Amino acid sequence: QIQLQQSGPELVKPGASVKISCKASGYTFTDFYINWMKQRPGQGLEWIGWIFPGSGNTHYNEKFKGKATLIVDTSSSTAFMQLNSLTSEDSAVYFCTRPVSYYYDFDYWGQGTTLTVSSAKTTAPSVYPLAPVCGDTSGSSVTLGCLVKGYFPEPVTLTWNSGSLSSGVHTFPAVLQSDLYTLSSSVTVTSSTWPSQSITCNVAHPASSTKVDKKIEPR
Amino acid sequence: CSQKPSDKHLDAIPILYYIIFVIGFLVNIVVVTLFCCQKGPKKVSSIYIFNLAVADLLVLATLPLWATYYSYRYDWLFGPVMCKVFGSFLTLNMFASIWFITCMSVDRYQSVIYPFNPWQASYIVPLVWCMACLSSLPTFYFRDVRTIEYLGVNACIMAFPPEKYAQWSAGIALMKNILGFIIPLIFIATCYFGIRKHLLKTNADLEDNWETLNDNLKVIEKADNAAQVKDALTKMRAAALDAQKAMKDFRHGFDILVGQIDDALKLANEGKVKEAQAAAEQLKTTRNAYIQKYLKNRITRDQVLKMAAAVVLAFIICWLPFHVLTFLDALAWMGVINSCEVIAVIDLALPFAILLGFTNSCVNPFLYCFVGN
Amino acid sequence: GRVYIHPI
Amino acid sequence: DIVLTQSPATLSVTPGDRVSLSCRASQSVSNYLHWYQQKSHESPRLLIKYASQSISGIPSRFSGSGSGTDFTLSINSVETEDFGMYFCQQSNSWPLTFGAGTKLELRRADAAPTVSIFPPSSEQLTSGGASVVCFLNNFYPKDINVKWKIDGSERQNGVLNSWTDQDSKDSTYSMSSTLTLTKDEYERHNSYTCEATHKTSTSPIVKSFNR
Repeated sequence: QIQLQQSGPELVKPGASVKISCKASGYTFTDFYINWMKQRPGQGLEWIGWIFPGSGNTHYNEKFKGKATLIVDTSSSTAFMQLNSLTSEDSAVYFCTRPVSYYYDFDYWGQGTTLTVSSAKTTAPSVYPLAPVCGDTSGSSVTLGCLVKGYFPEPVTLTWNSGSLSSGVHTFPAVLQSDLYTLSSSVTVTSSTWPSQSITCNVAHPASSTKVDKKIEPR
Repeated sequence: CSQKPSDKHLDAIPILYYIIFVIGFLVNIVVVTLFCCQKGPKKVSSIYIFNLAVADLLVLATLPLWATYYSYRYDWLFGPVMCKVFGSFLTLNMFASIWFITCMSVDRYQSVIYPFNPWQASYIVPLVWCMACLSSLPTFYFRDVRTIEYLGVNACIMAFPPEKYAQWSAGIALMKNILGFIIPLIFIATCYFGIRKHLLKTNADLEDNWETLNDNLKVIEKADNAAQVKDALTKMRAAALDAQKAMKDFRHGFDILVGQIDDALKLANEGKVKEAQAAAEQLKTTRNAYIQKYLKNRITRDQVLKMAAAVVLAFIICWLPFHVLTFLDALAWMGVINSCEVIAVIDLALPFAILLGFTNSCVNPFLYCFVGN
Repeated sequence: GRVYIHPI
Repeated sequence: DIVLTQSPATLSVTPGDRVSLSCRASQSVSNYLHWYQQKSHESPRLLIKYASQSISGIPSRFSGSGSGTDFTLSINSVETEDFGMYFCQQSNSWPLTFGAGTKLELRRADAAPTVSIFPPSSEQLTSGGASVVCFLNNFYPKDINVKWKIDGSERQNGVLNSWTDQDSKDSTYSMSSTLTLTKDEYERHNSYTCEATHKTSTSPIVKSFNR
């Protein structure tokens, strides 16, 4: 099949430049128009420009021209989008995509290079148990929690009992705040089980090589 | 000969002069209160519209007076000193109403060559009115009430010395043609011939190119061979190389369009029809972005031209009839025309051809003010 | 023989 | 630039119902309009091209319509899979322009939230910090408002919250809310309250604790 592989998430700091990649495989590279998009988690896309590799000839959207180039390597069969003077406003996803065509069955997207801008450097999390303040005698359900705080960059995966806790679990997404991510997770369990059955939130932040557990103990 | 111009035929003209009066009035009272209420301030183009719309409103002032003369089968009611006045005063405004159109059209031409305060309006505005009088003294002099030979009626007529009536009544009729039509139109028409000349230079005719682009795409879109696809594109390239020659960035739109045809030519020299096809599928979005630009600019060049035309039509449509019959009336006075089927109809027509000259007074307000608001 | 009859 | 105005933004379908999605145009775009689907922020799937032209792979139940200035995407029977974003794109003239998009989400009888509250851990307290968490779990519709209180008084600053996107299993929403205070101020004030505004109760849903 035709495929577009984009270089995976860069860690970037305000004002610095970037060079997001787009390996093109399946089709002969020098023959097809290649676009570049932008997207913000909750919004619709925004077109940046096209380039034709067989020439190198380009055009861009006005908004992006000031702060976005495009460049092509023939031999390697890879496309680049060089951005600069980056700030919180370029905190978005980016796709190289062969556009829709009448005479072809399909259009062909990348898979999205996630770009975050923030001054902070690699920073281990700080896991904190969340046991019910007051141990009320709930008839059927008791909810415990875990709180992974003040870390950078993404991702971090939180489990319960090293995987065996998919029943009643809600991991809430990461949230940037003064250049650090916070994250949480619930878990409802029968009053019969806990605390007799030990329950542990298993955090892991691979950028800091970090792995942590907290058994969620009462008060 | 000397005809009985009175018939059942001129029964119309009393009431039209009223329509022209009341319609020509409201319309021209508006034009005055626009400039009268807020003024230019110091606006040269709007100062000429005034003196015109004023002169127009003085022409149109007297029409219920002349509505009698045609109602009473050429029996003038107002006695021989009143006949001299309104006769001269009519010719005065006519000649002024026309000579301000002369100015307006020369102003509008300069408005187009040098698009950028009133000063010379001090000469041009008086100088017109002044000559409109100096041109109207011959009329004041010879105008008079005479019991007319045939009708048995006391008529308001250009009474020259009987001895050479033919001579005077002709040369006078020629001086209308020259001073009221032949010269004013040299000024008015060659102005149109300046806008046409400077909205062809200040521009390019790229539709000769645009058709090629639009033609050779529908070829590519339903092509069978690589031959045709290479053909279409080699024409679409030359189209864009000229179009390129022709602030605005419009020139980059043709940098992009070359650099989309060259790439698709490159595909078509390989023998890739579907690739070349989909390559010109993108062209269309370049062309569509830039065809659309071209049409908004050419509609601004369009409304300019259509109004510079409507000015010279309104003129010719109202003041050619009167000035032809005057040239025949005049040729007959010299003795070049004899047949009295003609002279019957010249003096049965001039009534209407005249009323038209006054319709122009009713019309200039629509041409010169009402357009734009 | 005639005259100029019309308003102009 | 050619603005592309999608309407509406939200729309509560039921697996079985046909649905129409309005995508109007500030100027003429001809038939050069394309629809899209996107679920988890990932590369979007081309559903329909040139307004009504069918795509190989896409199921029949998707059909496009309109032309020039006003286009619509008639899904002839929505199923569970069909939820997510839908984006319309003009291919007419640079710059290419997208709709702000129409989010499709499942309909269901309403659900008042399950409100848990948590204090700071002993772990976080020696750290030199103190974060009060409160979970609003398994509610519908999406509409919910959160308000923290410290001894009756309201508290806005040092608060940042996260929302789940509609669940797959029950199709409920869930919300979390972290009140992050300096430990200094935390163990000056005694009471801590989590006030929640949902379309079930007229007067809100609340949890509290007192060290």
